[PDB]
Amino acid sequence: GSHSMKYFYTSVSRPGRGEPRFISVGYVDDTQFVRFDSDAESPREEPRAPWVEQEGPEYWEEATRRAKEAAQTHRENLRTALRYYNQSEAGSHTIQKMYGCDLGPDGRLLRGYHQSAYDGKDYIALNGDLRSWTAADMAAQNTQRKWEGNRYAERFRAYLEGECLEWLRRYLENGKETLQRADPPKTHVTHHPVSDHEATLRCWALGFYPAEITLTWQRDGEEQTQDTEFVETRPGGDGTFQKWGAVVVPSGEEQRYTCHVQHEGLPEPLTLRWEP
Amino acid sequence: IRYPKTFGWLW
Amino acid sequence: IQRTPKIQVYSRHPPENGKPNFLNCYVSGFHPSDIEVDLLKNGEKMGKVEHSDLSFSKDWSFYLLYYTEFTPNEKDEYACRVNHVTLSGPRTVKWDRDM
Repeated sequence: GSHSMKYFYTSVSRPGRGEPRFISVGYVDDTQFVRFDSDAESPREEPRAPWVEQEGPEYWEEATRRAKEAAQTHRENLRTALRYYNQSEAGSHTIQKMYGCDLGPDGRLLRGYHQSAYDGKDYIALNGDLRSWTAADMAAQNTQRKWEGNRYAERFRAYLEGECLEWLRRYLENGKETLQRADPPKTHVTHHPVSDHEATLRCWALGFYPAEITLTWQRDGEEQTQDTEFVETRPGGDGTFQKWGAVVVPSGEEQRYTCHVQHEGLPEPLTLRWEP
Repeated sequence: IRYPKTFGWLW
Repeated sequence: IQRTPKIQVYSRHPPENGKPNFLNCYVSGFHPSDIEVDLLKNGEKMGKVEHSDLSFSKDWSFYLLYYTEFTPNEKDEYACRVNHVTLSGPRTVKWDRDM
């Protein structure tokens, strides 16, 4: 139904080594499709998805142009930031920035994204109304003042309702095979005896897309949070995701526990139980 | 696609 | 600020002895981005280890995936070594085919 297209910029100043490192990635939902690395042997926009590979030279040249433009912008923003926080040029610093657009079922702009942080902490973000800004500290209020002064929110907004949505749509139409896909996770329960009185039950959900998924454990129908371990959703390295949830159970009560998996690729939620 | 810089977003 | 990285060493598919597979090391929630990751086989660095493009989460913490091709067995050990500014010395997480 709803889709999303986001961009991630990461700039890292490296004293005594020259220009800052600029790494940017483009995502359609949970699928990376483009990359720009300043430390690449030939810095340029590159395809990380088969469906974007069909784009002509113009796309890559323009994309590279905008990427490098952003690179320079962030490059000045680093120094300006140095002035703001009264910092030294001998120290390493980082500017991060994520911005995207959300296509709804009606084909209209559902939600907008444009947030930037400095050194791991919020710096300035675009509000839901896509018109006003929110600054985290006093230094960011200067940036907010400037952006208000030059009507930046308007430009980025025209971008959100324009090229962003259209190209997102185009991508979705090009790579429907994998982008409009909803693969259900291959799930199963495993047994791992801790001692002669304890054993760990692990619930596996593999090769599912998109990444969003819910794993829970229940003892006699009641959710278990005690002695439970849920690992962070991880990439399979092939365009899929993985995630397992383990419970520490006293021997003899294994058949009293059930796994519960909610995923988009599943018609109904799954209820699993150890099958020796 | 990427955001086209026309004026810029200097901090 | 600075955050300690999470290390998840795991295979792409359920491990089978003699059957080819993909060894993965997912390092997440770390800051700054400067970090070293190495896939080790029996204590020695592996021959061909590539990684995904640097990206971050909603809390601005970075995440990376270092991967290689390996064939699981019962004589060899696989591990993931990580050096970071928040880590006093390299951290090594052995690959457990139960996790």
